[PDB]
Amino acid sequence: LDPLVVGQEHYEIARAVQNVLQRYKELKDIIAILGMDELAEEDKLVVYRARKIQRFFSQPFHVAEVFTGAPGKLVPLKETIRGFKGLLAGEYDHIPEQAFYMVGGIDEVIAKAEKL
Amino acid sequence: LDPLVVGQEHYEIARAVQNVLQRYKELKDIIAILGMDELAEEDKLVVYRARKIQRFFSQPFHVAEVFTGAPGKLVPLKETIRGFKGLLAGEYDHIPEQAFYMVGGIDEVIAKAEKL
Amino acid sequence: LDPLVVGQEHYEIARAVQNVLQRYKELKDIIAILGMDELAEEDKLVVYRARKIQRFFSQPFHVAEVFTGAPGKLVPLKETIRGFKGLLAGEYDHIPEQAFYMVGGIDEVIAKAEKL
Amino acid sequence: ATMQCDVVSVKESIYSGAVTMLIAKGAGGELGILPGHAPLVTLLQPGPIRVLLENGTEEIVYVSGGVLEVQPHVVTVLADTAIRADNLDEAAILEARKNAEQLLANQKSDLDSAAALAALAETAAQLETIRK
Amino acid sequence: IKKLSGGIRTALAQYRELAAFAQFASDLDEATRKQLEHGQRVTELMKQKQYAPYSIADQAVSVYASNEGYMADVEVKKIVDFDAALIAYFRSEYAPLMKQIDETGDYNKDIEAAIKAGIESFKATQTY
Amino acid sequence: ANLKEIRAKVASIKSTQKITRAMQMVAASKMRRAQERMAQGRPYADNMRRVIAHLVQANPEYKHRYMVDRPVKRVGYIIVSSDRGLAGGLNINLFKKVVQHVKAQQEQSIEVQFALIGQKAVSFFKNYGGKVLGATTQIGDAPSLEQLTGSVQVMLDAFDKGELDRIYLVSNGFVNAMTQKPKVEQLVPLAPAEEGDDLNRTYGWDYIYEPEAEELLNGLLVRYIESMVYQGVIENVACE
Repeated sequence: LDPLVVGQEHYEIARAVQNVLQRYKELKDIIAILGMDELAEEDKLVVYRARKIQRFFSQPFHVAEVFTGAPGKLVPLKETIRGFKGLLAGEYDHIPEQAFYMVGGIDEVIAKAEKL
Repeated sequence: LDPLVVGQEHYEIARAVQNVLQRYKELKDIIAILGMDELAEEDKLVVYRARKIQRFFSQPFHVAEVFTGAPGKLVPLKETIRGFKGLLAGEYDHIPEQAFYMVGGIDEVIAKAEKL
Repeated sequence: LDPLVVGQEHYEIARAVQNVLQRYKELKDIIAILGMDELAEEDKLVVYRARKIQRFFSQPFHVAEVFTGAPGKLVPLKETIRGFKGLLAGEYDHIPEQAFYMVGGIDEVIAKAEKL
Repeated sequence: ATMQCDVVSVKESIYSGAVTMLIAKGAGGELGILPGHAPLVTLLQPGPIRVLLENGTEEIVYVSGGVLEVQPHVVTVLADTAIRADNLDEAAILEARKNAEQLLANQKSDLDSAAALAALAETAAQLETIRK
Repeated sequence: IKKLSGGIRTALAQYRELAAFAQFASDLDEATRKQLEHGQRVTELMKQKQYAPYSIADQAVSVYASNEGYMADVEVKKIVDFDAALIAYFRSEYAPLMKQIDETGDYNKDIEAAIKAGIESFKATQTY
Repeated sequence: ANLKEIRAKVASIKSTQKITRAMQMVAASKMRRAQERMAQGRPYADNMRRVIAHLVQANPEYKHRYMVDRPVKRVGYIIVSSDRGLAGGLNINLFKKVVQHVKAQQEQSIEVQFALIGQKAVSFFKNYGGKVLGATTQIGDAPSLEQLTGSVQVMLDAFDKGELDRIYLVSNGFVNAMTQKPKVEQLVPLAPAEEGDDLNRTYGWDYIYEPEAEELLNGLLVRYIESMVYQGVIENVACE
């Protein structure tokens, strides 16, 4: 995970995601003890984006098709990069987070959101 | 030390004494870190009773008179049972913990309470 | 540093400057917190005496004669004892500071104080 | 007619809308549909107050006592949590004679005037307490 | 047993989570206080004497009485006495049911109804 | 050291850490509840300010004995403090601020007296000594007026007899969850500051003052006297 081997945009996206996750880890305790809200908007946006990313990390597998019945999803890297860049940009600030759970690729998120 | 060998009262007395002492043992670190006033009232009662009980196990011996000069003592079992039952009940609380050192049976504790 | 081997005079002269050093070390934080203005009486004098003695510990060396105008000093032990006793007595308190710095013996320090 | 009538005690309030009929003693039950005139201030008696908001909804509010101010479209009451409107002084300091200075006197008998005494000692105690 | 073990596991975990709040119980909200009380009851239910093995029916009845709200009225110090009395009330008035549970191990709505009715009868009539 | 000693010490520190975390959570809950109480009590202070401004604008010709200031002599103070420790030394800060204040007052050559409400002030600050009129302690959280009614009354009756002139109150003020700072404020002189309100918009009718034209209002002051001090006290509790 260095700018030379993998590239510049991939490195930037990965570092931004890790920074957001670390920020969320720092903020949960303040919500837990000091209280809910009582905070600026940027922190709240960070929390919402972190929750969306956490939901989006999960994906169904192919070795569990005979158990659950849902087909497996193999996502090409480019799709992951595009989806995470779009999520970090803020375009999907209105999509419900429940559409990010076990949904595979980004367009599929859009289809599940519009269907719901 | 079995309820079918020493009876029922003896077993309960021994278990209660051991429980009180063990509970007091775990409170030393909190008192070291936190003030003595920062404890529950029941914890304070446990600490005081444990100190009284700890002093109460000491008696003068007939053989060690050369070391101290006090005459020896010999306490029957029933007196010990009655004294410990009275102590765990909460009576004997006003009596200072000093009067429980090397004093044989309880009645000598009551008598010694006058002096010191 | 034992009264039997070196003498009671030298021993009592010692362990008195070390007390001043320890007091100054303990007061350093308070001196760091704020200056002599917060400091009370009988501690400003301690601070001044500690500074004076710690500057008086300096001495020119003959080995540095290449870089020293003076040829260095060889102070006799009795002179050092006299100077330290006089400075501990508080007589040399009115002597301005920095006159004990790199001036070697106290007798030379007096001349340096007089000239500047 | 009636829009609001606020009664505030140490930490509480109530809301009044279009009150039909309000009953307070010592004033003939002056309160009721808002008079809105002759703004004034009176000493509210420690008797209870009966409130009828609308269509006969009756309720009782207990006032220990306090001050009542009326003005066009404004009714304000500053009440007391206990019976103290009589400006009691000796009774309210009887416990002070036993708990205010008597408690300190048993605890500390120095009875020495301060005049910022031993300020050096206070500073030294401050320095000792700083160490942590 | 597989059906009924989850409630005990969850209660023990939640008691492990919050236990230092025992002194400060009054300052907590209702939910956490109830969780702490349930954890205390459960952790005192686990105590047992030597040379007295429990049967599958006995364990099932005890766990069912605990998972439901039946042991929320008894005092924290009297839980051990209440548990045995309840066991001895069964095997004397409901022995067929105990034998069926011991021999089969099944769990159907019919068994649950019988266990609930027996527990209600014990809580209503007998005393501990 | 021995391996056993370290092995036991680690577990002891873990248990103490759990206990301290529980104490922190309890303190957070108590602090937020105290904030709720402060928000609830603020409108009472606001309406008190409104009514006193309205009355003083209504009858500025006559002023009671509490709005007249004589030359400063024999000043008095009021102190509030916690009854328990582990507070990081806010009581220490309050005591030090008041002691430099009284040191300056003594440099002005005026003797002082004061009263205490906090247990720590009586237990620790009084070993040194000091003229004291009243000390009430163990009022607890959510203290009631009955509890502090006497303590304020004796301090101000000392002013009423004239043997004290100026009375200040010293208490902590809460600016943010991490920010509390000592404050000293004079109340008995009750000098006016904001009197521009209600003059620009009618409010010229004033009151018929039927029960007493210029007599009952003094009692109002007493209520104000018992209000602000109370309003101060809860403040400190929250800060604590």
